Amino acid sequence: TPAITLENPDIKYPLRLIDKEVVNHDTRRFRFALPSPEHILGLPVGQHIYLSARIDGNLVIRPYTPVSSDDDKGFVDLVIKVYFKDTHPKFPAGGKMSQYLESMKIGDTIEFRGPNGLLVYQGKGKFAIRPDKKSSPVIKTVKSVGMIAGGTGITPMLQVIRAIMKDPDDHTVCHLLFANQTEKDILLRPELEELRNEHSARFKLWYTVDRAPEAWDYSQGFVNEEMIRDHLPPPEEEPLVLMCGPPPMIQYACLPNLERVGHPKERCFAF
Ligand SMILES: Cc1cc2nc3c(=O)[nH]c(=O)nc-3n(C[C@H](O)[C@H](O)[C@H](O)COP(=O)(O)OP(=O)(O)OC[C@H]3O[C@@H](n4cnc5c(N)ncnc54)[C@H](O)[C@@H]3O)c2cc1C
Repeated sequence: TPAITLENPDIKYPLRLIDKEVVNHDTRRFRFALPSPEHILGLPVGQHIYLSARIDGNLVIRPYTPVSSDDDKGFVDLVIKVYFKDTHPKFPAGGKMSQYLESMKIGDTIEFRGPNGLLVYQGKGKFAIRPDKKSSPVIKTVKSVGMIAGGTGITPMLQVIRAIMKDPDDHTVCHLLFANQTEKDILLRPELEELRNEHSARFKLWYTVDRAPEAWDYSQGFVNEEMIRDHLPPPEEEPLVLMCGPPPMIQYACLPNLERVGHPKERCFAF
């Protein structure tokens, strides 16, 4: 089996930026070389890495979920939204790590660490979820999984979706509700729709956008009760519901509406 990059979560591994690609107006794909062309990252499905750097004199550490997998040898791909300065009146300085990444030249390095996270997908509907960092995982096996993602929150979902569809004996059905500001902000749409086309029995896909185009067949607005009722499995199926998005999306749009529909807190997990 392949050499593993992340052997110890307490250790930092400097990886070299080798390629970069524009995804949309504010988002890019960054490809980093692993320690050798035959290495894999070593990242259990459901977990993430952290990038860290000293940026303008302060320590900055942020979590990312690669869009690559442990089937990929020799590289790791991150899809990252850049929060530019001088753009948002509420955040004139923009974002620290994302702008740092955007400023990197091919050949520059940045430290990776991992794997981390309370949730690990063990395949065939089986999730190992620690209540917190000091407790044993609770092993929950479900027939279906609800997923609510906003913006870059798609990456933890996509990692799980891909892991499932890869295994023809994994009968778990994923229902994704993916929220973004506008149509052009729907990250990884071609990948998601390719998955839908190939795995429609196991992958249900729905979008909402804050602001919708004229020709729009999906939903519009923040996540609401109707969207959760119509686009996630019903509470009676006892699915796990995973969420990843901006804090107010989780707090105000997801949780109260999950409760209205009848999904218990015990079934819900926020990345
Ligand atoms: C499990 C997990 C996986 C993640 N995976 C990814 C991923 O694959 N790709 C990815 O890009 N991110 C991912 N994130 C988010 C990531 O960790 C950071 O939060 C993000 O990159 C921003 O960090 P920052 O240092 O650049 O910005 P920060 O300095 O921390 O400040 C940014 C925050 O302030 C606000 N802000 C600042 N500038 C602007 C602006 N111009 N417009 C709008 N809002 C602004 C935003 O709320 C933003 O979140 C993931 C998070 C988690 C928890």
